[PDB]
Amino acid sequence: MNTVPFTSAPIEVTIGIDQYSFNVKENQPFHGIKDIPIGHVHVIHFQHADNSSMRYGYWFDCRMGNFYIQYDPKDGLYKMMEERDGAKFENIVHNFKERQMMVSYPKIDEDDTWYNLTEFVQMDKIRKIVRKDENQFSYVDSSMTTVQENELSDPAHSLNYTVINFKSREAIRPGHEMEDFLDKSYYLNTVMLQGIFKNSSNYFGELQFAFLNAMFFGNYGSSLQWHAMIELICSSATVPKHMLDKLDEILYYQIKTLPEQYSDILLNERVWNICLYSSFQKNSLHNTEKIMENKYPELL
Amino acid sequence: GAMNSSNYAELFNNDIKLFVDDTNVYRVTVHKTFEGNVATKAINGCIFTLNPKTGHLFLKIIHTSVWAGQKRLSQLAKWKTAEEVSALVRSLPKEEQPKQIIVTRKAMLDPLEVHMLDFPNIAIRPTELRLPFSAAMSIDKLSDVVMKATEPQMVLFNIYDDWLDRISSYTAFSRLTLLLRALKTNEESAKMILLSDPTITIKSYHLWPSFTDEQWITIESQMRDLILTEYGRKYNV
Ligand SMILES: Cn1c(=O)oc2cc(N)ccc21
Repeated sequence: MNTVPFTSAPIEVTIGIDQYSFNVKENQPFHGIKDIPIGHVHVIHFQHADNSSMRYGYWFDCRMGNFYIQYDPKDGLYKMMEERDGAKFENIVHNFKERQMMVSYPKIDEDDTWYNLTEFVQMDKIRKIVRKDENQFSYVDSSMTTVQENELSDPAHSLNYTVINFKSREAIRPGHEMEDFLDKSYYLNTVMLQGIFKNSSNYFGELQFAFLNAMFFGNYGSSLQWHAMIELICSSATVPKHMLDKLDEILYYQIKTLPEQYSDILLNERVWNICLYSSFQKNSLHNTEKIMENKYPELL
Repeated sequence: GAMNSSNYAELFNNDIKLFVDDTNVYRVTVHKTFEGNVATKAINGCIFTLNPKTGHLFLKIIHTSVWAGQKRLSQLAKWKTAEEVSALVRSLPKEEQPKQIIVTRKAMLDPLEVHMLDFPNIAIRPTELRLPFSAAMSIDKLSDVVMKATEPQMVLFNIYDDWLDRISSYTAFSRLTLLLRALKTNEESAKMILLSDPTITIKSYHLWPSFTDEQWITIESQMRDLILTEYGRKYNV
């Protein structure tokens, strides 16, 4: 169990860690979060009491170093930083714990939600989507645009998701125009799985990271990317059976975890109705279909 | 964007563009079988690809053989249309290739777009107009060449005959849509109007009768009256 201390909390802010969140008052004596489960990625994220715009946050993995938070009054936000001095860091953490000024990552032992939502997400892959290689953690926010969004401006701050476009040469073999547009199996399996992602665990990991970025930051281009990756699978006649079964679990926990009041902008009517009811894979998502009908029958 | 009443004059500017109409590509008769069930039999069809500026009709004839052993024919019709239109553009010298292609039915957009991926600078547009090009098979000579064909075949016709020697493209296109609109709403009366006077003949290399200017006015007037009457009948106004 690892710790992320905070130097101070000088401004009122709602702090999130994974699917949990805590309200923190201006200059309240908050000095970090402890008992963070090791073995998964995590995200710590912020929304200032004064500006409900710009949700922002940091992906990290505690095995990659000792990380802490410090408010920067020039740039006006909570920044993640790395402490390289192991002993200076154990010292801060121990002293803060002794004074009991740290909240406890509040995991119910029966709960596999965070695992289920990050099964395939790997910190090394995140850092390739969010390129900033001086840091071992990754900053995302509400307003960052994707590479594909930029093609239709500042590349250093972009989400370098894998570009998927159903009406492109990459997706359509000459001479199989109608075939490949109606049955995307060759874009999925040959182009994307074998060619670019190499295996389905990287595909699934990008899908999961996209969803989480849409949920926690309302990042609109992440939501687009998440829908695109679902639709490519659902629109393929030929999908490995191991992938369909896992997809059904993956989507189930995403729909399960989504705030009820956000289903209107985060859920794309066309994609979901096509995947669950018209696509090749209409019958292969029983768990995702049952939870979608019992929780959001309006959208459908 | 979409083509509509407002941007209508754009058809006649000097940017090359083609209309594509797919209505007559896949044509069937419906009949009963020995056991009483219903069956379709396909007849030859065609793609109606027209430059509204010159009046050049690239009439691609769709032989029934293309359907042999295929399923979901009405969906395939749209792809076969897109394939043939794309092959026509590739066959044309660069200076002749269109800058726009305007599809009369929106279902053609994705098939054409996918077939034209090699032509990123050709814009594929829908339209809000209710153009009468389905009535093209009411033009005797076009219907005849389609019906007689024994193989796939492209046939080139000027749908304006020689009108452009005397009138503008704008006027020519409006005459053409008036004639086709009439043929669509009441073929029998429309055709009666065009051939009544046996002294007005159709040139061998033409589709319509050789009316003088004043006779076209009388004709155009008779076609208007036809269209308006049929509306009253349809709706009881
Ligand atoms: C010169 N010309 C004509 O009058 O009718 C044509 C049709 C086609 N497609 C190509 C050329 C012509």
